[PDB]
Amino acid sequence: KVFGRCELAAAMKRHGLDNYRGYSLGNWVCAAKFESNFNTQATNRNTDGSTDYGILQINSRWWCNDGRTPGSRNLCNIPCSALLSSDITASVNCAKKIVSDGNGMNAWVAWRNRCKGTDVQAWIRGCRL
Ligand code: NA
Repeated sequence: KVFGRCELAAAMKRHGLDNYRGYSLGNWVCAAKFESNFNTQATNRNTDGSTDYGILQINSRWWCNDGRTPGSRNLCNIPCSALLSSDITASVNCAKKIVSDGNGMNAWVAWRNRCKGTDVQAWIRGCRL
């Protein structure tokens, strides 16, 4: 599913991401934009042979099982395929664990490089939330 910007903002808000670990909703929408362009089915292979899955490009090195990432963990206790669903519940629940891991949203290199310190409120501008 390719979410609309406000559509994804509403879904993230409903699932309690708005101000989760102190990160405003626009931070999450901005991260999703640059990770996946709001496409739940986004997959990208990392140099280390792990894969990033779904709207927030959650990595098989630590967070989900894809069966092809040697020596990896599955800390969200989910198949990586669950992160590609039209229903973002598994992505949001796993994102809550990631952002609680100690580096906050710096875990998402695209958030650090493209969203951090920017006017992230612009990402929820116009949305009926
Ligand atoms: Na894994």
